[PDB]
Amino acid sequence: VHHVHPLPDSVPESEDLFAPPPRMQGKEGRPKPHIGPNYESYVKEWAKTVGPNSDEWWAAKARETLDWYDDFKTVRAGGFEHGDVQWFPEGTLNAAYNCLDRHYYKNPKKTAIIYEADEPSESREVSYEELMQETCRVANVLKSYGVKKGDAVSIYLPMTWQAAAAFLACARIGAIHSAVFAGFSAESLRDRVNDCECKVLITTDEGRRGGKTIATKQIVDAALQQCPLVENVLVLRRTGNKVPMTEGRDKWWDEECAKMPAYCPCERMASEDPLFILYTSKPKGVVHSTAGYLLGTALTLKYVFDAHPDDRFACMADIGWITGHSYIIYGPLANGITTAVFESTPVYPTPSRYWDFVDKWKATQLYTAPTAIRLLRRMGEDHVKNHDLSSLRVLGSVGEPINPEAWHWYNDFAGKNQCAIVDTYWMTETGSISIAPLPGAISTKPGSATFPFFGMDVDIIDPQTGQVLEGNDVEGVLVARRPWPSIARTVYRDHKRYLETYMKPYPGYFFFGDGAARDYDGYMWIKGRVDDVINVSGHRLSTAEVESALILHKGVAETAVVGCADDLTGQAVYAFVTMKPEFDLKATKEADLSKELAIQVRKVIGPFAAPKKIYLVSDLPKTRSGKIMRRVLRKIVAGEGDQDPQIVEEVKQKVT
Ligand SMILES: CC(=O)OP(=O)(O)OC[C@H]1O[C@@H](n2cnc3c(N)ncnc32)[C@H](O)[C@@H]1O
Repeated sequence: VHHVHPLPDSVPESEDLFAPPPRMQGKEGRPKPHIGPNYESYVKEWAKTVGPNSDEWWAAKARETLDWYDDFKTVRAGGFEHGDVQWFPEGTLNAAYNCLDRHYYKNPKKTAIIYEADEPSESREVSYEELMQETCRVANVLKSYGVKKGDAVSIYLPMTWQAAAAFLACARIGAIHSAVFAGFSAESLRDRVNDCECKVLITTDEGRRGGKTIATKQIVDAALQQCPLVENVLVLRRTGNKVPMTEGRDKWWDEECAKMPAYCPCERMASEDPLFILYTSKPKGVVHSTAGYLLGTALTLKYVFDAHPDDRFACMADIGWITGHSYIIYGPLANGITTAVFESTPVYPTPSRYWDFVDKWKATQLYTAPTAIRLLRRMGEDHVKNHDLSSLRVLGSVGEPINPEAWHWYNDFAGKNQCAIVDTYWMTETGSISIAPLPGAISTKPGSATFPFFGMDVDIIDPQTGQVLEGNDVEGVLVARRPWPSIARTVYRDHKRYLETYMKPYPGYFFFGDGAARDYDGYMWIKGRVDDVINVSGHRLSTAEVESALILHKGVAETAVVGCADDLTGQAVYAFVTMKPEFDLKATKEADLSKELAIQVRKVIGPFAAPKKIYLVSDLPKTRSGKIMRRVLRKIVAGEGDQDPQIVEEVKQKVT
């Protein structure tokens, strides 16, 4: 009789525990896991990484994992209270040296980047030699513009391989890159370009994604009319179609680079020099420093994905997201392996694209978001069932709770029940993965992140008392007790917002902003955003709970639940429901559908959790990174409609 339940699943709990499969046991010729074979092997190593004697392990990992120009003396200092976190502060290094040069010197012809172009036939392999040469040319171009160590440089590039060169060119010279999702509006770009006070911007003439053109240079020209500090724009000729160019201000990437040497020295950076600003969707400029962030991405890539030297790591996200920062560029390249830069969408030209890609390149790990998974689940198993896919050993999911229904579709079809599924919980502000199974050690539960990564010591606080809940079978809000190497160091020029958002809600701790539970086995369950909890008559419902109930119903593709004021219950659950496209809405009475959905939620969660209203909609408002914008739904249901962008107009109409 447990207080904490797993996310609703149609599989009974007793048949729902997944030991590392043979591909993660060193069988069938696969590499032996770095950590394994059981929970105890994870604990035995994890315990070295937290607490009063963890400096020894961190100093050793720091020294074994990165090439340093100057050694460090102190392992860590500072803390949450004033936001003065420090790691390896006396050391010096360069992120570009660690992600390129050192691997170029060992095996220059090894592939750094699998460039999977929007059109499959234009894909190709980019070696470490080629990536480094292009990075050095661009660095030299930036130096020629007068960019100095510590200057900010904005990046508005789509998912072409040169995006990594632009990141690493900034890192190479100590410039602070600020990457913005290609396709963000001129207004969103202007706000982020203005906030970081950059003088140089790197972009493309046009982007291509899913057979559509992103008019990047045209968007840039609109933003720059309200960005008085930008003096130089470097324009990558991605499509070659005619775009406006401003004399003096704008230069073609290829023509600037052709004038420059193909080597450029590395600036020697202090461990705590800023490496980048990454605005989250007022715009919050999240700042990461250099050594701790790089170390955290290198270690998490290695251990969470059990990366080995010949691996071909395929993270399918966008470099505008922290996920692309940490697990397309920095993490994999720091480890010297091969990494995918995926330019297209999961369904272009067909929903078989991910799997055609895996079998073409023999990818050994695939990493994507629940939104993509549920998208492909909606599209039917014909596009996946007849692929090989046996080069994969680890399938990861990042960005939101993964409903057990989607977890199982991932495990059965993408993994053919032979891959480990790593559900990776973290945030832009954590730098690298915070809670995840180690795939060779941890028996997984559908929808659970399982146990904290090395250096992470997390706790559950009761938000109603402000006090920590000791033990297992407890739920509340997730906090961390101690800094870890890759935590964000500030919000750019707004340190007060940093302290107030993360350090002040529960003094002594870092506050993630997510509801969480630790079950009787000690497994962590991230249940959704705290802001998204719905309090019905005292019962605190999480989004992941109710949404996982609704998706147990045949035909349901995706849902989102938001609360709203109710005189009788305090708050009422309103559900927005997306059905598969072939589901006959005329042959099933809408009222009949919502009655069955209500009964379904009442069975697996309780009599109080049924939605007061259900809205059938064709899609849900989502961000570029695939987050469902529940805050948008909540505000429309609250009648505060004034406070795929076309999807908002549809919701506002169905609710009225
Ligand atoms: C990496 C990233 O997503 O960065 P970011 O864009 O900053 O979002 C952070 C928010 O995403 C949610 N989130 C991300 N991964 C999750 C997971 N595996 N399980 C449950 N929730 C997850 C949480 O709510 C986070 O607080």
